[PDB]
Amino acid sequence: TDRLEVCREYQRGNCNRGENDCRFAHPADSTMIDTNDNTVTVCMDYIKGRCSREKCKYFHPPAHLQA
RNA sequence: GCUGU
RNA sequence: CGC
RNA sequence: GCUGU
Ligand SMILES: [Zn+2]
Ligand SMILES: [Zn+2]
Repeated sequence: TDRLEVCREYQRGNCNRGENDCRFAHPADSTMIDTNDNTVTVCMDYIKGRCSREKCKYFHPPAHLQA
């Protein structure tokens, strides 16, 4: 559960659904995208409510993208 | 740099 | 979010 | 049971 696929329409500035209603990740630009399968690394601490980093390297998925 | 019960 |  | 460019 540590990888999520990025929204292509978000990446080309084009998501009419918006982050809340989109089934794909809308990550921050500082988060590294694996260009081979267009995914981002999920913050596993965040899934458990235990990420306290001021600037985390990984994606914090909204609840609708999880479990 | 986290993922393991 | 062209398979 | 359809929603996705
Ligand atoms: Zn989107
Ligand atoms: Zn985090």
